[PDB]
Amino acid sequence: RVLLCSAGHSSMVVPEAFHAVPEGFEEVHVFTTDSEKFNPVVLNDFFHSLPNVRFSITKCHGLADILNERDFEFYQEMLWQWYLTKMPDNELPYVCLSGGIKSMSASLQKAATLFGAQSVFHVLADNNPRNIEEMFDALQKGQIHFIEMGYEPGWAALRRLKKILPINEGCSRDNFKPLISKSIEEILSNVKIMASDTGKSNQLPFPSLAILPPIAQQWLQLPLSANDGAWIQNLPKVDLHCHLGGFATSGSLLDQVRGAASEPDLIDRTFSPQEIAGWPRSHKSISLDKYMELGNANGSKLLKDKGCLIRQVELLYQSLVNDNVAYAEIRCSPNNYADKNKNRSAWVVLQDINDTFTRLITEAKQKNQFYCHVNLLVIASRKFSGDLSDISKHLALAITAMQQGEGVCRIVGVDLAGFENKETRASYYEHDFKAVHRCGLAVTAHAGENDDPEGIWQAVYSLHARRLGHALNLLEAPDLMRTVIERKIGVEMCPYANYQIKGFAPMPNFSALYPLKKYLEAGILVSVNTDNIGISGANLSENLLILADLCPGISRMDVLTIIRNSIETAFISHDFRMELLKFFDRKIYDVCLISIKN
Amino acid sequence: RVLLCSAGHSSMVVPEAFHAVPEGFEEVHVFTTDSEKFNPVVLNDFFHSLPNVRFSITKCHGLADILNERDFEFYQEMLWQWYLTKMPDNELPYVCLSGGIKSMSASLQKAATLFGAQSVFHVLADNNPRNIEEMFDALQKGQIHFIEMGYEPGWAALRRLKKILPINEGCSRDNFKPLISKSIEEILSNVKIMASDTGKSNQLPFPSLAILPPIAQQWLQLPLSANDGAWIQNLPKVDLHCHLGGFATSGSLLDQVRGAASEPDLIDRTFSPQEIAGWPRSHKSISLDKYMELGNANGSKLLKDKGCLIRQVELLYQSLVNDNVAYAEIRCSPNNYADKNKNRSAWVVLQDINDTFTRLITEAKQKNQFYCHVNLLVIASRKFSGDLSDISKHLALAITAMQQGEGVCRIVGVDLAGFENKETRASYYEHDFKAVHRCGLAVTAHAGENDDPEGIWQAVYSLHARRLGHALNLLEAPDLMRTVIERKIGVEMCPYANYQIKGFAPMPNFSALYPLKKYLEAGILVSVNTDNIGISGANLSENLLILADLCPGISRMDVLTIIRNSIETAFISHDFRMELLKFFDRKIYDVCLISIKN
Ligand SMILES: Nc1ncnc2c1ncn2[C@@H]1O[C@H](COP(=O)(O)OP(=O)(O)OP(=O)(O)O)[C@@H](O)[C@H]1O
Ligand SMILES: [Mg+2]
Ligand SMILES: [Mg+2]
Repeated sequence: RVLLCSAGHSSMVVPEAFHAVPEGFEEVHVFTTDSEKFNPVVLNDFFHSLPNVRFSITKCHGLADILNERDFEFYQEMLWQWYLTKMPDNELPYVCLSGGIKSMSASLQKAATLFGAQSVFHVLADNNPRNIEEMFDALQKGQIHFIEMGYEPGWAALRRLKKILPINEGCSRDNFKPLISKSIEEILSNVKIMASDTGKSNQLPFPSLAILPPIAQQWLQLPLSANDGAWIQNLPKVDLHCHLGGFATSGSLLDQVRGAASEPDLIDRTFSPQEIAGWPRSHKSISLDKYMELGNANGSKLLKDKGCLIRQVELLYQSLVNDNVAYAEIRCSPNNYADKNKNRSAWVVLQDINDTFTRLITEAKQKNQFYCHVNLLVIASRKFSGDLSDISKHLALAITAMQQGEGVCRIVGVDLAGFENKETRASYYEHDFKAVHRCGLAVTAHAGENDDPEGIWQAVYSLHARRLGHALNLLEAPDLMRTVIERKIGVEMCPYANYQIKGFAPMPNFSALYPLKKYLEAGILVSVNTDNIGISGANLSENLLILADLCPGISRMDVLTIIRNSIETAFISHDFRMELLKFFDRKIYDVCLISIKN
Repeated sequence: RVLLCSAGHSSMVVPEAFHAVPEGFEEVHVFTTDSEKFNPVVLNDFFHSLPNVRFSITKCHGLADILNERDFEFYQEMLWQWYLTKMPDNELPYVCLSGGIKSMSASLQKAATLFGAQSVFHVLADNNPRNIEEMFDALQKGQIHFIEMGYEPGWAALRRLKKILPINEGCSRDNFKPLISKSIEEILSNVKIMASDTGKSNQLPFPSLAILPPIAQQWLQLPLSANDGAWIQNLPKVDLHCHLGGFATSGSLLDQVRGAASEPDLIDRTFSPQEIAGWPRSHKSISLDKYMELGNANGSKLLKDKGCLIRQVELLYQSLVNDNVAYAEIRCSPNNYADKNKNRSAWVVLQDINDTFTRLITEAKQKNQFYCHVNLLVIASRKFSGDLSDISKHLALAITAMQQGEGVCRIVGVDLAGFENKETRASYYEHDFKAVHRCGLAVTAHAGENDDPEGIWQAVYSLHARRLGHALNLLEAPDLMRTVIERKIGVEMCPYANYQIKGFAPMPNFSALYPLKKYLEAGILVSVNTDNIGISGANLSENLLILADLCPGISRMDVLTIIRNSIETAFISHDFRMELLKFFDRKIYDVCLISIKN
């Protein structure tokens, strides 16, 4: 534990403060003015007699004493900076103020009641000793009193400034930056709002956003622009549509993933994807057959090798972490990644993926970096070319994948993905799903891509699906939005992928307007995703960035509420959801405040 | 404008403090200990030169100096009490902090931070003035210096703490009661309670709850007690399960209704209740049966006519408004009140109810009062043996009612209540609801009070229900418990009804405990309701009050979360939900900042 104090003429207050806790203090630091009256020799001797306790002195350099308003405000600002930079990262610190004249004592007490303190107290000696040999017996005689006027909690989030303002070392009065002004204006202009409006208080998610100063709060409501990309890079994000096999399809990713293949003889390195003019900003709509022929370079031909798959998983995890993503669900198809000649069953492949992800999560968590949680989603394919029984296999595997349970990464549910050419919607597979919901899994459904808005109703009701894929043409069925919104049914959508494959504004000759803003206005639980991280040629950061051009007039509150919806619609447990929400709220406050100070 | 300060050995601080604002002042008060060093002559002579203002001196009897813990606590108690009784009625005062030694400085700074002050400031003069002429010259020279720490909004609930104890007519050490120290120890006990608590600390209900002072939040963390009735009485609330047919059934509440009978003859006036002793605190648990006979004073027998029904609905709306319920839904079964001979069809009854509700709402809205928006629920009671075809009729009625659309009040869904049994589960009526879901209706299911778990599973998966009634036995089937949590299927539970039916808050010979605390901890979107108002003999406010003795260890923040859940699972459109959220956040912030003083 740590304590803070200020000393003036009374140079022996610090040893009395150290004796406050019978257990014994661990860190002692004192902030004092430039006055020569304070004697560092006695304190240095006392703290060298107890080397086990860390010791550090900071001094208000350039100000011997306070005599005008400027001296007081400079000293108070330096004191607040010192308190901010010297408080413990997690626990609140202890405070003593028995030394110093009324000015510094009051300033540090207001600091304690502003920044929070573990325990604030005073020491008073009846015999007012001067050297150690006197208060030794004074505390032995009991004349020394350790008074406590009460614990002070302080604001729940007002030490977070320790990150937004690079606690700078200090500065001559000419190089003056008023942190005092920032704290005062934030407190005032967020309290000088009364109970009138205060409407945007609830209209915003992440309830700590209200505490954010209005100097940036009104900046949040301004329409989004393509120049704010740096900011959204620092935003913690959530991805729900990221195919595992859709990562290494272009760039040096291909070279690195093929270099990790155990046998380079079988891999056909000659095949290369065809480039599209202006990619990812294509000048025309790209057909779906063109979509997975562009993605035909990746798939299952090269990931059959165990080492190649391991390297792909590690590279995808590294790309996820480097993009400030905090949570992700990865769609995988183990059946495609299995073979019997080398005796690699699909269950073995899924177990290997799970082990790789949990090992990466644990190794990232041990060293306390920013790591992204990953959960898996087994693909129950449309199963082209007959042999329908395969799908049932997948479902069974899914159940037996969930019952393993133990680990940090888990199989949260199944998927219903495939071509819309066969017109098969819900009823063509409904004969099997009377057991997945019984187990306790979750069912998504990529439907409504280019077909009628009818089968989506069966997907919502007959399948009890909790999320929907794409479905950009929901505007033609208001009776469908009624049940979509009323049921709190989430919707996943990937602006880059669907924009490339179908075409939207502002691309000329395409008059269809992108409905994401309309969906948000209607209240649909919308979640922006990446679909195929590699083939689409754009990660989640640019995928969210492009909305400033795809849907003009979109605001930053919209981006934050999409993030909130993506958090809400994830297939996660309750306690994990709250933990994720708390971490996301703290980090979102941090970034949204650091951004405006630049 | 008032000046609040403490003077010890120094008496020259007060003239400078008065001369702080060039505009002058009107009132000055000074507190002091029993120290004989303090001389009052100088201040009296100075203030007599300005008779237009009022001056006073406060002396701490029997305390000359602070030498130990008892002296410190005594001085703190009397200074806090004196500062509280000198509080101006509606305006924050100005505080001076350059008198005495640092102890009173820190104590009164803490007092100013807690109770609030217009502006706290310190004086300082180089010459250290002693008498009148020389300090007047010092003020003329401009050598006087004034430093204002900042305007403190203050915590606005310790104000009419004056109203209970303004002054204990000169309290002595033999009769001193440090009530302010009791409040401080209350907050300290809250701190040592919540210092190792997770879960709840996550996500306040609505935002703008964080802008409250930290003391307010710390108070909010305190577990709720039976003494906090007035706070929730002022608190806006929401009802979702209220029976119209059981509002007035005892006391004088049915007298004015029956009194307003259209045909004052066929109205029986001889029925009596079952002479229940402990109602609504009845320790003896009675199991159904006696309920319907107890409520026979109202219902079908009395609601056949028109005037009585209008009087009953007006009285119910008045009671709803009186309890600060900002939104509620009422269960009703119009086919039970229809009279074919008098041309009063079921549709006629429903139209009359809707029209009177919307007229009352419009009348309340015209006067800019606290109008309670009310929506309707039609009950498809499981009459079973008697002409089950009527069931379909009821559903048809609903589909034909909400279609009319226009009006503030509407029929938003159906209720599947009735004789819950092995047969009467969701397994025979599910053929008919194909229509209901196609018309944007919401379906509840009163089940689980005596039914098996698989019946609840069918209800939540076959009828696509969105809320459940009672359902007190969810802890015995963790699988359906989880499928309730992660599907966001709300649970309506009535505390008083289940208390009088089953056994919790142990009466003699019963040890079963209410699971509401476990329900909330697990993350279910639980919602406290009333079922019936009359027969239960308790409105919503007492229903929430009884929770303190029903589920000990529940905190008021969880009560706010319960309100949020209630306003989350209500069947309403998104925009109306947002507006309702705004109004609720406003009223709750105002309540917790103003009326929480008790
Ligand atoms: N569910 C989570 N998801 C991602 N990261 C988490 C999660 N839980 C904890 N962490 C990590 O715990 C660490 C705690 O950090 P800490 O409280 O010390 O704040 P900080 O060091 O000032 O800034 P930062 O949050 O960036 O580390 C965070 O870095 C965070 O990445
Ligand atoms: Mg996809
Ligand atoms: Mg009922």
